Amino acid sequence: PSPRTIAVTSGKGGVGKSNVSLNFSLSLSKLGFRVLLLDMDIGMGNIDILLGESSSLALADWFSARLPLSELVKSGPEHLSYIAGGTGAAQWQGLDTASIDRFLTELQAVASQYDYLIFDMGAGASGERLYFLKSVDDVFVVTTPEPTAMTDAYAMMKYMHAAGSEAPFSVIVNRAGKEREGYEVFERLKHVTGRFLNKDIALLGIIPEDRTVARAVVSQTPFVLLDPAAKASKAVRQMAFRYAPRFFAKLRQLFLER
Repeated sequence: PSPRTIAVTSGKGGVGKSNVSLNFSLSLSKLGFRVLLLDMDIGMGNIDILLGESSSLALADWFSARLPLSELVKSGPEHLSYIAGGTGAAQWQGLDTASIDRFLTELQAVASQYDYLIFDMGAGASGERLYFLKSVDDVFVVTTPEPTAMTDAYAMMKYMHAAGSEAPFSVIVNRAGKEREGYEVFERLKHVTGRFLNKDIALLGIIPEDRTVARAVVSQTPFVLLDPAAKASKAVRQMAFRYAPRFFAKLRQLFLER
């Protein structure tokens, strides 16, 4: 059995992506779906910190101390499952053909028990990230209305597209401030991807500037949980609501193309 697979990504940092990943994941879980969030980024502790959970086991431990993957699944609120990160580029580069198979086989065994497998990707398309971005069923790219964030979102989509990713691109405009600013960015992005890449892109949703988000992060309770009525919380809940009604093959093939 295979879960639907989503890669959440951005062009460069400073866009609030990981926070958006966790909150979106929780929302989907709140609908009733079995969700597994994998932190594929370089930063140690994020999901756990965001959940008030103490750091312990992480994906990085599968590399260094050869722990099984299944051993690394943790429980979140709302029956969300996750695996924490802290894996570096040097870890992906050193992989054996035998070790990649071990990874994909362990991952497939774990993931078979979930409806959605969500990858919280590190920024950009470099190295192994490209393989994941070209294997998943959906790619969510997170951006802000800030004109430097938008330029990086375009470069990012052009990259993924030029590199042969056939997944649908959906945009999340975070920190809008709105109301129509959220739309103006999207529509602008949409015109230029359509014209120059001949790639059609969807708008997953707009998350308004909201004080609840900073309160949520500093007090380590995810915003949707903390304040389901906040403007940001309603927004993210709507994204999950609107979104919900052969991954390992492509991924294997791409990893072994050398």
